[PDB]
Amino acid sequence: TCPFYKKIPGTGFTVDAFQYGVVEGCTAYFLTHFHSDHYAGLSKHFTFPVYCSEITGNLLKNKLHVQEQYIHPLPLDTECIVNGVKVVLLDANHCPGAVMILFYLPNGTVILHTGDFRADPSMERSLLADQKVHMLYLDTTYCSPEYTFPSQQEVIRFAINTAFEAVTLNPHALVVCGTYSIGKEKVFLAIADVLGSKVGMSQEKYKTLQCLNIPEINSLITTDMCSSLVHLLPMMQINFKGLQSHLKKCGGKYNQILAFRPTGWTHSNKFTRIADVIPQTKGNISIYGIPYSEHSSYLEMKRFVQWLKPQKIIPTVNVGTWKSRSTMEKYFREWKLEAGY
Ligand code: NI
Repeated sequence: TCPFYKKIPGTGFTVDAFQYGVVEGCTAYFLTHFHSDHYAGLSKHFTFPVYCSEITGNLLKNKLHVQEQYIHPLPLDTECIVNGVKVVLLDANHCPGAVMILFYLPNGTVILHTGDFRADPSMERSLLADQKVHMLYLDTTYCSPEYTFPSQQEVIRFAINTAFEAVTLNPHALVVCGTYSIGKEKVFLAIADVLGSKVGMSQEKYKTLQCLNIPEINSLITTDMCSSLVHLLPMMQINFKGLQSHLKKCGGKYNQILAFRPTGWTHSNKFTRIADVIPQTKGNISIYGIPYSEHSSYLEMKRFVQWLKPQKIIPTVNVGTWKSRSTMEKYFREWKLEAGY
């Protein structure tokens, strides 16, 4: 059964609610982004209207085979009427195709559902500037002050400089980047650009990237692993055994691997600056964990909420324990007392 924080009151709508069967009263199912915890339950046998971005709809059609007649793509930054209710989709600064949804309820209430997002000051000049929001359904993944990490631009600067140094010292080094979902594509694309290479990958991952509307993608990626010196592998293979095994397959073209594991936050963030990050090394294999986040830090979340000044907040992440829920409620009240709303 569908939980309350996935339902939009006063409408026939749900958000990210495909794992509960037929939801009673639902006339339109919104999907914020193509991550498995959110799309859980969708397939070629789904027969209700799905509303989403163009990129999410390309993924639904090619990867899950949902039939075309049930996919309803909406442009971003554009007022649209769905089943008699005005909605807007906004860029969530998460993975490709990810959106926030503004719902203008028939009674005058305005609701923002962030989906998954990485808050940014540029959102203060979107269509959000123009009116009040009564209720905020918020991605609270990192809602605690210990969750610190650098900007995505600092993280990519570190990765590019690390890779370029290593391969210039040793032209026979291979670079490998882990992946298990869409998102974080700048990590492997930036590294391949500095090295003058295409990115090599499986047919399955090439297919997924071809759905993303990235400019000039045919110039950037390939399934011909032999022509490429940046390879993508599943995240599970990014360890000493998996990387050893991969280097065997390359026919003595290479004699060293440098590998990246983009994670979210890890508690090595509570001590170390990005500049000071070191790898784990065994023999001719070195593995860097790099804190590339597609979710808000605590400080970015707090800035966004204090600017928006919602009347009520409904968390959408960390909702399963009493301790988590209590901690998040404390911070929401601090923020409100500090800013005066
Ligand atoms: Ni996500």
